[PDB]
Amino acid sequence: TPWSKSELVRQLRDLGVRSGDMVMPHVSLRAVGPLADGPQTLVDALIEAVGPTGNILAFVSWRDSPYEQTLGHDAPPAAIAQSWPAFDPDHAPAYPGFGAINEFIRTYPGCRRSAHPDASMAAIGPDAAWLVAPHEMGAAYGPRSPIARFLAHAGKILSIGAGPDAVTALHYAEAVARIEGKRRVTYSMPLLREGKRVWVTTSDWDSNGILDEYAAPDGPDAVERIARDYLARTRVAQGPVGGAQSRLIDAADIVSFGIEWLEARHAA
Ligand SMILES: NC[C@H]1O[C@H](O[C@H]2[C@H](O)[C@@H](O[C@H]3O[C@H](CO)[C@@H](O)[C@H](N)[C@H]3O)[C@H](N)C[C@@H]2N)[C@H](O)[C@@H](O)[C@@H]1O
Ligand SMILES: [Mg+2]
Repeated sequence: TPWSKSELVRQLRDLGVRSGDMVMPHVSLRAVGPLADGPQTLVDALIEAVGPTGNILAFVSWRDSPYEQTLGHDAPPAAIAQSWPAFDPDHAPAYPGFGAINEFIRTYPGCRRSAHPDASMAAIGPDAAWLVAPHEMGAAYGPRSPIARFLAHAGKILSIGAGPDAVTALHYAEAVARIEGKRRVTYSMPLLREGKRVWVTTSDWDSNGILDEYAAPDGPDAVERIARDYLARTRVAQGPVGGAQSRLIDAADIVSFGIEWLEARHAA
């Protein structure tokens, strides 16, 4: 029998979600199982669990980000440059590969959306505007990004059937780690600026692996290895949400652990 909102809310409370919390979810809907009214049921449950003073932050990205098409070029290739749609935060769909729940989150009434087309973040709650801006090219997941503010805002990472590789916030640890050999990428995104499409080319840390040994396409990347180690070494509330094994992680703690983990393994 499909899970009801009420059942999910009680499960979230059992896991340690409290009214007022700042939560970043990572969800496998297949692990959760059928929901009374589909994925919206879990969105509604998350919003009810954090309450009217709580906040939700999600990494939603963009279905049509021209990342691969512009990667490694000093400018968007001509055919891309001419016809790609500008990123419109009000209308651009979420990237399906990071979770089907994210399109439900970003279309929720009052949801705010960050301006970085590839790293785009969606937030619901009284602090949503403060969370989502600024979000500039060159600051995808590190200092000055929504993740940086989430980490200063008592953020909790709510992993609902998701693996250790899913913990986006650990890209912050990669950005700030004082280690040699860090990989960077260059790409171009089409932004809206006063109603006009403007191509912006930037470099940033490689979010597919901060060092060569973490950058195999299949992984494991550093995020995965850090989070696996962390979860083997830390008390973290665990329990079901729907049918999914779930965990509620203190974001500042896991990111601090990850900075230390990288700096202990790689020379400065
Ligand atoms: N490296 C191993 C990891 O790879 C993916 O996760 C990474 C995405 O690939 C990145 O996405 C970027 O690169 C994609 C592929 O080029 C583009 O499509 C996309 N627009 C870009 O934002 C994202 N920023 C960080 C995320 N950790 C898998 O999901 C994850 O399970 C696995 O551990
Ligand atoms: Mg508040």
